[PDB]
Amino acid sequence: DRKVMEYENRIRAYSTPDKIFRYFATLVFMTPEDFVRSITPSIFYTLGECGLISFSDYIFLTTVLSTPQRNFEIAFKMFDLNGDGEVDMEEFEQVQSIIRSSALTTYFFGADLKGKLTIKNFLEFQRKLQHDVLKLEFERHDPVDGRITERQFGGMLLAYSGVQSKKLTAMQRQLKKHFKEGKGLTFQEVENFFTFLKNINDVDTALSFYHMAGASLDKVTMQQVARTVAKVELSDHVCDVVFALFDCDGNGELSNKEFVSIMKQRLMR
Amino acid sequence: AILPKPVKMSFGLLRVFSIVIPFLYVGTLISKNFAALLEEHDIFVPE
Repeated sequence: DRKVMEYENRIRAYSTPDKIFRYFATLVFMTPEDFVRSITPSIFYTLGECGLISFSDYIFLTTVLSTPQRNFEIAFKMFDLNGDGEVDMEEFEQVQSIIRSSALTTYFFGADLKGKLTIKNFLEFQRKLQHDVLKLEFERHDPVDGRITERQFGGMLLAYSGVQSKKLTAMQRQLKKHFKEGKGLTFQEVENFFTFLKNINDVDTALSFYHMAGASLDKVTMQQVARTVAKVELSDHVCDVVFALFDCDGNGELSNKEFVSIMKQRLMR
Repeated sequence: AILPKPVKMSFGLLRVFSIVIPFLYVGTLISKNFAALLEEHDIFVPE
């Protein structure tokens, strides 16, 4: 049943989100499990049933999954009308009618329709939601005691990149033969590395600084920028996997259009 | 009576060989060139 698989891939990779909504809904409403099937080729008990009424909670949680931190804070800026630093569910309803033109609204703002919301709660909301999604993606591939294989991590990277490359697919299926031994990839390596991949537009600054001079990307520079802008630690095994997977011409070091331009273009659309 | 001589041509073996071998080299050259040309893009299939 690979035809339904690849057809859902073609829908989820490029279509408008309303067609994705009417395609992955049964009730018109989604369950959170309908949302998980929409986003994949416990906060479920908190999301409830009153969710994704007119495919606009879909857009909002997509935004939560796809927003760097300074962009997240200025999204909190553009929520707050009067600028008091708080956003109740009432101000979010006022923004939300403009977006369109409730269980999470009762859950995260206030049960008694009373939202007194700091920046820190909104940050916790992002971290819980994205970390639960990242844990689900880490555990779909059945890690060998918290250690996924090299082709599994390469498949996660290619699923995040969203570009139907067959050169990189051949490199992915060669990865097990390139690194003849694989110790595995821990969840903290995956966590730090997708934390780094979340913020590439911010990472793009010193990269273009380096790049319009020259396209020669080593791993110590990437680890310095990762520990700079995200305070994350990239183990050199992850760097070996990335260099073995994405260096197509095999010159040792990456250019923009090999990795970074494609990841940036994924961050655009 | 008996038919005339079966006519031959002006060094047929040599010219057949001299036209089959360089075009064989042009064929293997353009095969390598096409292999590289769509190895550059993602249209190739060696695995």
